[PDB]
Amino acid sequence: NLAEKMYKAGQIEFAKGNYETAIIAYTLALLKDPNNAEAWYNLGEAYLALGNYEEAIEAYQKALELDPNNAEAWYNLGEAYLALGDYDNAIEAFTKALELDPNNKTAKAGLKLAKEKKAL
Amino acid sequence: NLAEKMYKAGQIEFAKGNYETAIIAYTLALLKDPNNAEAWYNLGEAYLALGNYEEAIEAYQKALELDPNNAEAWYNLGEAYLALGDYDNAIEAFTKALELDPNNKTAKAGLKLAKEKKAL
Amino acid sequence: NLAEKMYKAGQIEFAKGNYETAIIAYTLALLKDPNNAEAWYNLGEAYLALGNYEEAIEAYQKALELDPNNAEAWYNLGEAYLALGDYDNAIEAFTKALELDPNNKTAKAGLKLAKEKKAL
Amino acid sequence: SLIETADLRLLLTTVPTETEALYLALAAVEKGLAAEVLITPVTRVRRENGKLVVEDVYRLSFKTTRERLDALVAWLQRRHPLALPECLVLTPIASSVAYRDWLRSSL
Amino acid sequence: SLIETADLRLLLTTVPTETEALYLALAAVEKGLAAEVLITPVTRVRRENGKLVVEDVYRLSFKTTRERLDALVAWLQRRHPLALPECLVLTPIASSVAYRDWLRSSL
Amino acid sequence: SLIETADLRLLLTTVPTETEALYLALAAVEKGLAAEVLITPVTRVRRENGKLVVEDVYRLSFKTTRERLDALVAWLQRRHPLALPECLVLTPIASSVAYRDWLRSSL
Amino acid sequence: SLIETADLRLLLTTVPTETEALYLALAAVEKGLAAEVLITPVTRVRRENGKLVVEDVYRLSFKTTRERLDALVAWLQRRHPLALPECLVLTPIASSVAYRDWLRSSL
Amino acid sequence: SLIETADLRLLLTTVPTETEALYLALAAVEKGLAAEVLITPVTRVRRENGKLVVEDVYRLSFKTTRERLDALVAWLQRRHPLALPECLVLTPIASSVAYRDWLRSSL
Amino acid sequence: SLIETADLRLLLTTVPTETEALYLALAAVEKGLAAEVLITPVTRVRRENGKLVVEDVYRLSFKTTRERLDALVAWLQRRHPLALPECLVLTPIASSVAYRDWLRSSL
Amino acid sequence: SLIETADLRLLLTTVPTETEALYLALAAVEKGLAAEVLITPVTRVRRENGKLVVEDVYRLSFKTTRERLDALVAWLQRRHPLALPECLVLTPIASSVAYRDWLRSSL
Amino acid sequence: SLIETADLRLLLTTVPTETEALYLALAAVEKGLAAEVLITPVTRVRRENGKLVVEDVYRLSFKTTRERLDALVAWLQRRHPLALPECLVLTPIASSVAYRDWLRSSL
Amino acid sequence: SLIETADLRLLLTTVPTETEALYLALAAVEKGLAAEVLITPVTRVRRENGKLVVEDVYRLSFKTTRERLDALVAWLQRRHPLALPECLVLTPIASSVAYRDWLRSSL
Repeated sequence: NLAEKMYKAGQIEFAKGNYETAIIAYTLALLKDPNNAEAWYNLGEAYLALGNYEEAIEAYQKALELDPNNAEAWYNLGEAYLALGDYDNAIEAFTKALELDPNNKTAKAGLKLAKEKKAL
Repeated sequence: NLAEKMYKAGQIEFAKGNYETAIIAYTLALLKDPNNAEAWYNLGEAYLALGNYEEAIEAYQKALELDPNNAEAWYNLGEAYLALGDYDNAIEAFTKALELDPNNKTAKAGLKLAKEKKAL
Repeated sequence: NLAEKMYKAGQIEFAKGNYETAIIAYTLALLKDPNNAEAWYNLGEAYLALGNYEEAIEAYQKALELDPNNAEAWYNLGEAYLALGDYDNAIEAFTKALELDPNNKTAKAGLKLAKEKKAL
Repeated sequence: SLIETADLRLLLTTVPTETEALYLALAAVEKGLAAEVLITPVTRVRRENGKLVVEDVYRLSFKTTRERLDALVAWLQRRHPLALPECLVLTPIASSVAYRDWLRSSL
Repeated sequence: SLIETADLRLLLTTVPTETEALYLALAAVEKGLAAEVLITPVTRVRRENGKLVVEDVYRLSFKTTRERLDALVAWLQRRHPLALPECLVLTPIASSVAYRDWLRSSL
Repeated sequence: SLIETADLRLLLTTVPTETEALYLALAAVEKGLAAEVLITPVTRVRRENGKLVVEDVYRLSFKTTRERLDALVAWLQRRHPLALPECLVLTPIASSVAYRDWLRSSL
Repeated sequence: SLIETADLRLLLTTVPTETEALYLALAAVEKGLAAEVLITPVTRVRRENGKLVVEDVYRLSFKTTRERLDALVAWLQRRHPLALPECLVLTPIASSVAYRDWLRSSL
Repeated sequence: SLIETADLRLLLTTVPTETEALYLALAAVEKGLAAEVLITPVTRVRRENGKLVVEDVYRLSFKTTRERLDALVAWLQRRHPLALPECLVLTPIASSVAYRDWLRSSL
Repeated sequence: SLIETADLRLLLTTVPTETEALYLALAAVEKGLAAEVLITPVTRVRRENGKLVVEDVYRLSFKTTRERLDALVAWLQRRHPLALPECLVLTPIASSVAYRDWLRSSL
Repeated sequence: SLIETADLRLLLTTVPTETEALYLALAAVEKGLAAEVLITPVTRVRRENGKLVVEDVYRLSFKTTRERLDALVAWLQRRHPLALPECLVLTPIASSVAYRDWLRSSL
Repeated sequence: SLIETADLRLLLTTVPTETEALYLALAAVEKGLAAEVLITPVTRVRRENGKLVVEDVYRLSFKTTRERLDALVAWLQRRHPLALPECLVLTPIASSVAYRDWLRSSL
Repeated sequence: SLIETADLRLLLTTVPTETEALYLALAAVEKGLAAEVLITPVTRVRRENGKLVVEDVYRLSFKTTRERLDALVAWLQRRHPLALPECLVLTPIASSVAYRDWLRSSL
């Protein structure tokens, strides 16, 4: 009941760009239900938008832990790994993402960047 | 102790018009005490102000459930029912409100609007 | 894990000056861990900044209760006691603060103000 | 004494029946959205759906601060029974300082 | 949503009898000179030819674009039954974008 | 022809009964304080002493030059039966040159 | 039809290889940061670390609303591979109303 | 010598194939609508009908006087093969007096 | 961070062959007249001596401070191989403070 | 070098005894409310409660950024021992860039 | 709360001995010419009659309304013991509303 | 008589010891850089290198014409014993014409 109320509050907040308030809402929500894959992922984009990377990563493997079938989550994790300079795990993330969704020129391209950047 | 601290924080927030933050504060407060009629009602005005109606309604019957003696709550519920196009329950709400407080030209008038609008 | 996430969110909020949101974050955090002296103290500066004094005081003796070794907390409590007109407890607070940290011309001075103001 | 003012706007709106007129005014004033509301009986002749129509309507005049203006107008447009709410704002250039203090206190 | 506007003027005019009031409004609207016209019953007390006079009159309020304003005012002054036509214009500072598009389409 | 004007203000005021309305208008016009005065029947709903009240009132509209404005407003506020006089001024941006000359002559 | 516009800025930027060019453009467009992106092959000759250098680069042109401008530029500068990101903004004075509505809808 | 200028606008437009690019440029120049036209090979990546698309396009840059601007833009929009014509205008702040005289003579 | 700027101008010029393009750019940069220069391959179709002509040209883009602008433009016009030098200047409204400091240091 | 500045205000205030003077200055500086504070011994002669009085007081001069100004003034007025706090602000028109950077860093 | 102000001026003046300093301040305040006066001990080093001189002087700071400013300055210059009176005026941009009301009442 | 002035600036500066204070003032006045100089004993409490410090300092106030301002400030900053010279300028809005002529003659 109330958990999805605060969840919708969280997305309507995220639409407004006030990231920290959405962070607070998502923490409060996961206090109710620590087992919402959608909430975990949405907190993931929130962390990514604000830019602090490590907790974004941790939320990402958490989200993949309770739900491994999100190609977009894989792609976002790969972008984060690129941002950190971690290239290998980015490679596996993009490979798995394109396995889940091949017709994403974004995923193919990002694999290409990883190959080129690891090359140098 | 702390519950009324966050409660006062909630009203001082509501005075500032930043509705979503007050929503978050009220959710946090009801996590402490789910049995505060005043907190339920205040969250009700918050929902009404932001405009999302259904959860405002649910908070309203919750508030009337733990405290049925709030004529102003009855009137606000009736205004919400008017906003939704639900006219009958608005009629009973206004009747009960005027029973609790007759000398409210607002309640008599709103009963009149309900009669006229149901007529058409 | 998450508690220090919301804690860091709290300080980054306090840096922005939006005091009430930091208040909410700190309440949520202490709901997780009511035993964080740093969180108690930081909520103390938050209350002091917003200006409502009594709950600032209560948070201060709470913080000194779980950690009595914060001279800066003693000094802030003394400033609050000055703000309230409570002069004696301010005197003991400044004495204990200078005992913990003597080389603080602020503490010596504030003791001087307390002496002068109690004199009149 | 008269002083120059710039935080006052005059919201103009009309509705068919004096009932919902007084209801909207009452709802605005009771929750402090609009502390000053007026009603007048007027006749409206409009070109509706390509045809001219004669009707008697009731005009609303709302004066409030520019800070409260956005909330009031949003509440109107979401709550205005017509899906195409009326929104016309006029600003008086000056007023007595007595109203400045009073309306600041009452708004 | 509300947007700032500057192409709206409010023409104020009064006539003795509601007949010629509605006639002028009707003529203006039918040929598209004025797409928005209102009528009100009012009482006028004036100093006529050195003497004060009490009479009941009917006030006209006309809102139109500044581009059509000159044609409308010229048509009025040549057509106004009194040789000294009434000409008072007021500009609202803002309105809903919905009226901006609609009145642009309807004017 | 229409010309831009800046010396016109519209004073808005209301009183309970049409008697004192016409009296104030008459006193202003006879001594030349206000050469143009109008009266309308209106209904006022106000929050009085913490309570909402419904009443029928009568609105006054006064247009005069900015030079005579101060004297008129002072005479009102000292003479207004309510100790908290109504003072709202609106300036039209333009008018016919005919009124410019006439009102300059008549004010 | 053409209308005057003021909420459009043209962001100019260059990168060495067309790969990361299309990657940055793709990332911006997919998340709605930049709905309009262009790429061109260009040759850059610069004075690097006190020495002149010849290289072939790829220029990026970004047009977006001024409201989304700050977020996009911040995302660039934190994400731009060079620690000294390129930031050049040009505003067109006017455009068709069709793009005004479309880009408002698409941005 | 360089002089400040204000009657120059830069029209930006793109088309799929260089054929119709040169055709539009040729038609504009031959009838004097646009005396200065340029073409460049560009790659366009757009979100079409909800999907991202990669294509190679050709960009047009048109500089003309503000007086001839309206005719040229109208001719474009009625003649632009896409029903949603491209309209982006940029004004240079100054130029040599030699171009001022020449373009005035040639436009 | 992005800051508003007003001392940047974009000089647009074209030459037939990429040789003299890079020569002019090199001469400007080596003596500090222009610290930022770009080259692009373009096709020019012009009405020459009453006849239309197709040719492939190379466009130059020069950004420099307004103080150095006059010296650079004079050096160009006396040194431009065509007796009718190209002079088009565009000013960006804002840029990163990092470029403000760097270009101030490098120009 | 000297540059024009607009974010500096000079807060003027006096207190009876140099103790609370230095205390207020110390409290402001330690928490970063005011990074620049000065004290002077002065003699104040005032008309108190209808009577003239001679006293020796101590004047405070506070310079801070306009962004921090509101917080500092609010902290003063709630904390100023007199219920009628002193509030006088003066803005210098220019200063050295060295102070601009330093005070921006230190405030 | 702090409000913007424009009717305050700061008159700067110095005299040799603190006697006539306090006398001028006392005379100004007792007759309401200046409700706020301050005195400071200062050292003055001046080029007198072609020679440099060291002396200790006493500086006066006067804040008053612009309406009373002319009378006060005239009274000074006719009454200033030196035939070349000191006249330096500084205006604070803002102050607390509490001083606005108080000084308006006390001046 | 008092006249509006705009060529006066008030330079504020402090030094540790009254010696170098009077030396700087003397050097400025003897060579005509500053014809008006004042000195006051003040106490400075600053946050030095991360630590708060109490010291007694001496404040300098310099008034000169805007034309001589640049030379004086440059001479200060190169000659100021601290590598971070104090530069604060305040302009009085008006003064007696007698000082206008005298200071113009003496500066």
